[PDB]
Amino acid sequence: GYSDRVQQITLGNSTITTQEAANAVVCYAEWPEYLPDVDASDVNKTSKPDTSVCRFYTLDSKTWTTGSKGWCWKLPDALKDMGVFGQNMFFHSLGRSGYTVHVQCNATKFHSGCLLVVVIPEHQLASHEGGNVSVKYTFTHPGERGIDLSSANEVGGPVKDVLYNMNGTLLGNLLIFPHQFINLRTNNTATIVIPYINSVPIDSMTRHNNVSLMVIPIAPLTVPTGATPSLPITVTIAPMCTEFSGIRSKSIVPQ
Amino acid sequence: GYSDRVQQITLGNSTITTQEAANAVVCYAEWPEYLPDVDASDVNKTSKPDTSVCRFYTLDSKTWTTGSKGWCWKLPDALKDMGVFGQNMFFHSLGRSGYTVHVQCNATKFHSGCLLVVVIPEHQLASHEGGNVSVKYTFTHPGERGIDLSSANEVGGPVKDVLYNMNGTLLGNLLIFPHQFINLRTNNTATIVIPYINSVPIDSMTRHNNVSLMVIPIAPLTVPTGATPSLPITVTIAPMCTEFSGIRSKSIVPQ
Amino acid sequence: INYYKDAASTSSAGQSLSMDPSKFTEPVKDLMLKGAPALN
Amino acid sequence: INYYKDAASTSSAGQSLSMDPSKFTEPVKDLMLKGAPALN
Amino acid sequence: PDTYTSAGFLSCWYQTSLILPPETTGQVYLLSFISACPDFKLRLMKDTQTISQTVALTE
Amino acid sequence: TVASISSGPKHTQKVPILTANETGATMPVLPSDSIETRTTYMHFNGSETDVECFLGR
Amino acid sequence: TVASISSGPKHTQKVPILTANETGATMPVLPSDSIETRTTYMHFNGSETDVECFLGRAACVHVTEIQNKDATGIDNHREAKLFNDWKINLSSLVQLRKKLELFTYVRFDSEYTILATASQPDSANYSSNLVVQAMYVPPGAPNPKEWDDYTWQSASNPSVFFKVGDTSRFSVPYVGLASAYNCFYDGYSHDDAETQYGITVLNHMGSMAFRIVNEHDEHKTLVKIRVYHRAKHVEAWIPRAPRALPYTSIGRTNYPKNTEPVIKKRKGDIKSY
Amino acid sequence: TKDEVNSYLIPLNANRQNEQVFGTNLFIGDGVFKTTLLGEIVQYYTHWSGSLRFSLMYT
Ligand SMILES: Cc1cc(CCCOc2c(C)cc(-c3noc(C(F)(F)F)n3)cc2C)on1
Repeated sequence: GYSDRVQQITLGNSTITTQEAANAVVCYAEWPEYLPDVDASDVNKTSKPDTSVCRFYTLDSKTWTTGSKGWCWKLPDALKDMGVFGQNMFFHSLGRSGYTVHVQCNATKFHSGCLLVVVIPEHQLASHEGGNVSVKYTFTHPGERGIDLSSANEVGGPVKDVLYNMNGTLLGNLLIFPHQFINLRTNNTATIVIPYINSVPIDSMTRHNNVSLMVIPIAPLTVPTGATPSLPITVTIAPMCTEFSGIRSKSIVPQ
Repeated sequence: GYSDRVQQITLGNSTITTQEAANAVVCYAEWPEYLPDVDASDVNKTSKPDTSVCRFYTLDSKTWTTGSKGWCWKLPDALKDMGVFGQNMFFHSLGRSGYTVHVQCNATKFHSGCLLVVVIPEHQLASHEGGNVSVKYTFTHPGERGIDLSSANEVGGPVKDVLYNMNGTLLGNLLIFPHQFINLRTNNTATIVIPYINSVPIDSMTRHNNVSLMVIPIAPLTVPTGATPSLPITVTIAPMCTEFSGIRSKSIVPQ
Repeated sequence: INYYKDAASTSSAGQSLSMDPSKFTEPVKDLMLKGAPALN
Repeated sequence: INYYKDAASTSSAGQSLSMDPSKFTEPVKDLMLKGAPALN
Repeated sequence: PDTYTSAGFLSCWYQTSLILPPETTGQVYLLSFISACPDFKLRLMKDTQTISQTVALTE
Repeated sequence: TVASISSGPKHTQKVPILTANETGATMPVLPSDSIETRTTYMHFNGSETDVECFLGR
Repeated sequence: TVASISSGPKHTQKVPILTANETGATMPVLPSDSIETRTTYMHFNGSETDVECFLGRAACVHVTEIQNKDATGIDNHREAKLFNDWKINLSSLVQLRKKLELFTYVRFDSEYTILATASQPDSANYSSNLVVQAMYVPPGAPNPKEWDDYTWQSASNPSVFFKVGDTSRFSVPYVGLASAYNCFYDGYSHDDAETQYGITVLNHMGSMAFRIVNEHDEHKTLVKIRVYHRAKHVEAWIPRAPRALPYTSIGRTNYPKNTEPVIKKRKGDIKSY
Repeated sequence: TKDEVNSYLIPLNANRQNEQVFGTNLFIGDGVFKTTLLGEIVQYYTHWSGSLRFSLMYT
């Protein structure tokens, strides 16, 4: 009696269960793996903390209301302060990792709503100022909090129009990227396994965000008559096949 | 032309060289090793950061003067703030490790002096107050700075009489413990490899110090006519076969 | 002959007859031969 | 060696060494496999 | 209970939150259970602090 | 006798830690069913908890 | 087994008696390395210096007292010594303590011998035949409060009943929680700024209560109890510097202030014989 | 204030986020565990070791 709906994911000393899943997506059908010799350039022996960093970290919950526009997190940024994973991030010159993203949101058979959960490799954001204005470091490194698409523009920050994916492309085409939907009537969780995707073997984990995770309401939230007009959304992420290289002083980053 | 005097020790991305060594001591003739299944109790899969923690960390240099009594460091305490090793120490409930201790002190063929470098397993210190007074946590956790045997007693602290090894035993018998001498006329470095020694497979690394390292002047420092009446002593320690278990919140310790 | 069921109740073990002082007398990394210069 | 004629006078029995908790832990009619849905 | 020998802590939190359906009100409860794994070992038999008496019982 | 087997990551349709206690059964769930474990041995028989020993003094 | 081999004149490049003690090693130099020797045999095995033998004899580890007297009106039986207890430890009496502390870790089975002797300091028409009850009270077991508590039922705690003037004997298996007992412990029970330091937090073996089963006689009887310990099936690790200064407390390595010099001072020169 | 069926009921509250449901140290020979079958039997011995099985049933 095994179902696409019931699943368990165990990484390190952390386990996740869901009784209302919709299968799981493995980006471009590729499971994360360590860096093979044939592709390596950096000559340093790498460090593989394994279970101390390859475990689930739960971010702060977001509140989905009738007016929510969506949220955007960036990796590895979002976990920059998570236990040993975070520490290794700043103590090493280079690093590479994959992840298992698990977005949670339950309601009742009376509610309705549909969230789009998508992973976008190299999600280079646009400046709301147009022209040739840049987007300052801090604004693409929100950390665990993430970027709230319904928040107002701010000097040095990115444009936050859900309709244009924060980058001049249409929302409807976000589906070309590995994604999954959390359709309250069907779902309650979305799971995406992300393999390391980059044009280099390994890379700086502080100055470059490999992918960004977006949770975007498409069909708006609807609650039954007289019910609390909101639902919480929780994001849990676990790094996997994490490798660190070039250990040293420990970066000091903007702000 | 290989000599007992010339040596190189490479751990992680750190290397040490010495052209005036006196062989090296391996405590009780046992090289450090990881914890084997047959001896394990704790069921958690352990974390082995390897090269990110098994590397040489150099403590702050001490100044050997004509009146120095000696110094005492405790492990893993002395490295509690050293890079990733330190972090892992506080983020895990349990841990186990071995070390390579390298004490340095050079002079000239005109100087004279003899330091005793010894490793003492379970070096339970005594309270200068006698009776049944205890020695408070902070005083046996000096960290990288270590305990200066020529400093004055302090409330809650340990007795610091070099003659009585801070524990009611005579200095001359410290040689029953794995040791080495740095006799300026012969030496300039001392090297001791310490295997994990304990009555339990793995243990808390914050509430228990497995061994303490002592550098004690026996034959006092002597400098040539009109020379600076002091010499620096440097201690470099590298953990090896380090294992961490039971990852969690991260301890908050006294002071 | 042992009269009791538990091991703890038996009498003394009898000489270990192992005796290897070297782990305390010669805990050095590089073997040192008696007669050969200690520091080469 | 037993010094007395009756069984009651002998010493303790020694570990049963059976040990089967299932008659208390899993007294269910239909076998339940660990990992398979408890209620199918 | 001995400090050096402490086992740690157990806690439970809301991952998302409890959602009740329409026409439903109040409190729902959780029942908690405890048992040992086949892992379990117990030794050095002794008297318990869970029973006592001041005088011998009579019929 | 092993106390715990070696067990690594997991991502299955087989959920050993989800049960239904109303059945009246206590499923024999082990640590290796919910966390990554290493191999360890019992080094223990349970002699002292045998009813013969329990009431035998 | 030869004690010394035959060795004659010598004139070599091989100098066995020149070493470098800074290496930390004690080269096994023999008499035949520096003088001309003849052949001799050991005729010796070293049985008596085996750790099994060294710690293998009974040593008094505790002396306590209890007394048989009318309990009527006594509000604190424990204080009145109607019964007494011993917080089990092997570092109260120094002779055995120094021996054990020659090592860092030690593992063994224990054989206990309890001797009880009576005494009647004041007027008594006879010496009574008292029976002592020694009960082991492990951590967590209910402690006796009155000499005739329900606790002395000892349904699960082990205990012996023997006559005063007689002796009690039994052995106990290695009961340490770890693989060996710690003679020293450079640590605490937890990361706390005020908590105790040393093996004091490790050696929590409960205690054993003693009492006299008999009701009181007209006179009062003082019973002194001595506990002896003998280790068997011994294992010892990490030898250390022997204790030099006197002890001051159970468990701690503390030594008294203004203690006297332990190393003898020469009645003369460094050249004196 | 007294032993009740209610001491076995762990309350859960609707629409609470992040919050804590319950907590307890793991001295199985005392506290909440003291009266359970496990705690009861465990108290007949001085030493324990092994893994514990803690379950939660939603009602
Ligand atoms: C170090 C070190 C090692 C030890 C071993 C202490 C053993 O503790 C005991 C003692 C002293 C006596 C008994 C005992 N069993 O029965 C009796 C009775 F006869 F005294 F009741 N005493 C049981 C244990 C576990 O204590 N400190």
